[PDB]
Amino acid sequence: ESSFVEKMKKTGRNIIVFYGSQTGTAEEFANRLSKDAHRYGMRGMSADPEEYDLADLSSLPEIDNALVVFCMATYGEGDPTDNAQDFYDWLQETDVDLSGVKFAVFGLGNKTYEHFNAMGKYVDKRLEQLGAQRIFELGLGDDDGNLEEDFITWREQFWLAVCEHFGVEATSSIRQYELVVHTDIDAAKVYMGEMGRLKSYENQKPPFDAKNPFLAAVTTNRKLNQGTERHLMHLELDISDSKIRYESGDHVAVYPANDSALVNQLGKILGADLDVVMSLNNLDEESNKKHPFPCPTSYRTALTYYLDITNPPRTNVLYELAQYASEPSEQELLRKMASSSGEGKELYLSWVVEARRHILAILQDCPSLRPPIDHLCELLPRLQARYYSIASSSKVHPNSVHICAVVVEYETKAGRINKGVATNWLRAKEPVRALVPMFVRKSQFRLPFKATTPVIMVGPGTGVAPFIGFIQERAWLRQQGKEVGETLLYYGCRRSDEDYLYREELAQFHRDGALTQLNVAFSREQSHKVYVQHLLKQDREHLWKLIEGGAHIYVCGDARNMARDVQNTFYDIVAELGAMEHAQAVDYIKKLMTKGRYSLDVWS
Ligand SMILES: Cc1cc2nc3c(=O)[nH]c(=O)nc-3n(C[C@H](O)[C@H](O)[C@H](O)COP(=O)(O)OP(=O)(O)OC[C@H]3O[C@@H](n4cnc5c(N)ncnc54)[C@H](O)[C@@H]3O)c2cc1C
Ligand SMILES: Cc1cc2nc3c(=O)[nH]c(=O)nc-3n(C[C@H](O)[C@H](O)[C@H](O)COP(=O)(O)O)c2cc1C
Ligand SMILES: [Ca+2]
Repeated sequence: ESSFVEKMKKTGRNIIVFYGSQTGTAEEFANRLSKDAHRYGMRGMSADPEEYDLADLSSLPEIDNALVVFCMATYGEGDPTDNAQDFYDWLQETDVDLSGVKFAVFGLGNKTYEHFNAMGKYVDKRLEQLGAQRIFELGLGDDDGNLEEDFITWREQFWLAVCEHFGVEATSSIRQYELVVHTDIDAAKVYMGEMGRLKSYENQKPPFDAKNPFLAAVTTNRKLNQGTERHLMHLELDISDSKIRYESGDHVAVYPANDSALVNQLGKILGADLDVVMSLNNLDEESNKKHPFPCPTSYRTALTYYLDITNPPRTNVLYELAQYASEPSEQELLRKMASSSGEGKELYLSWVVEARRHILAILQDCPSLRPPIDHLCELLPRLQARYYSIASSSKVHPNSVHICAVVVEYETKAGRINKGVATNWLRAKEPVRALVPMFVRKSQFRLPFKATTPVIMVGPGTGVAPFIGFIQERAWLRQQGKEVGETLLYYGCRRSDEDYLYREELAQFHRDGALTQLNVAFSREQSHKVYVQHLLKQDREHLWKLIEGGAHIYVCGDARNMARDVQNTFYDIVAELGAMEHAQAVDYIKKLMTKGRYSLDVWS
């Protein structure tokens, strides 16, 4: 059915929760809200807007007590997720009267970005402009703090508002899927970790994307730093014959595999035979989501390629697990963590989040907790792809995508050693054949259209990644006999003799004349910190001349602190030498952003 309204009528639902999601968080929130409906005598369904036509919103009044909720994540430059693009485009062009429509919006965002929760804000603003009635205030989830707590707090107030407005009242853990063990299946009919189509990893056919990743051979995987302290690496993935295209500035996404050792420990503590092949089937026969991940598959495969077993669990997982803890003290600890406040919340933020306890850690520190592996597989979120800023230029390496990454490994307050999923998996890839499932995601981060336009690149640490590609390209341009403007790199590391990435490559680019200036800040070679913004300030005169002349600024790397400090430094450069007020310099820099002359590729 094309009309979600007709689907709702046919399936007896009065609440529909649409999700704008890229890495599954919004989808999970939408599913959790949909399931909540039953507690109020209502019935809901979650839905991917891309599968429908939101113009059908005007028909919602045909369903009694109809309510629509939107859980929307914001991405690149305050834009909608890919699956919410058509909806976004519709909202911009429509002027339909939505009188009679009742809605609520929960936005997923992160305050370290320039356009915080821009999508949620827009949807909430537009629906009101069109005439719809807001049932509860816009939720502003912030992943820079604790998105989960923002969500359960909003969710609680939301349902209270629903009860008050619709005159309904609140009324044991309900499985969404049922287990079927495939004891006699053909080995060839079993998923072994591929995404989407069965055997798609073995039988590789284009086009390659998120649902059909291209298995690229690792031609190179080399250590970039010295100490055994940290591990920074440079990988080169062969994309020959994939027809995949990219440009410096784009991101490469990879689908990792969890640590075999961690999976084995989970299997043992759960007393489950991980080699058992099974299928989890949706009890709702009318849902397009037939299984929680590719099935049939073994528990080992699911825990290795399909499920997230490392991220500290969200509160609904802990609440559902509580029923399987036989020790009273333990069961109470788990149940309490779903509280939106009080000791339950403090314990969740401290025992789970701050201590970075993953599922095995939780099962180990609550030994009486012994959940059935199949239910656990239904509760855990899907293992997501990780993004890396491509460190190569397609003008120089059209058949290879390079990655510059730092391995994640640290000790927790709970006395454990946590290892980042994608980085440790990538580190273990032996150069030619080791294959990496990947795809390219286009970005707006790009070199200037005119080669003569100067570029100011700021990227300390792994933030230097896209700029290695930028420099390669600018060098290539000069070799093509083209006039290229100044190319400046502001880089930084802790110590020149420990973590100075691409030291020799950058030095050669500078000797060649391709890299006009190589400005490096060594943060730990003095008592006080020396950062890239310190170097930018010292170079204020030249930078202002370039900015005034039309130069493009690029900032890549840490979003929580570096990006903000650097932006503040540029505000000062403009205010001081542009002879304008600080507030005018702020407007100036933000305007450069709208013109594509101040670009960001930051992350946490
Ligand atoms: C658009 C974009 C581009 C990116 N480009 C790059 C790039 O070019 N290079 C690169 O290296 N990375 C890049 N990243 C980060 C990259 O996608 C991964 O998040 C990173 O490699 C870690 O993944 P992982 O699977 O190894 O770690 P995960 O298993 O996902 O674990 C990461 C989490 O571990 C925790 N953590 C890490 N250190 C500590 C500590 N000391 N204490 C407590 N908790 C800690 C944090 O909660 C962190 O979020 C990018 C991210 C985005 C969104
Ligand atoms: C490439 C990228 C860009 C993002 N851009 C923004 C942004 O502009 N504004 C914002 O508030 N949050 C931004 N975020 C944060 C997400 O909106 C937040 O992590 C959300 O929880 C993701 O939901 P999802 O898992 O459903 O896709 C960005 C995240 C990524 C990975
Ligand atoms: Ca200099």
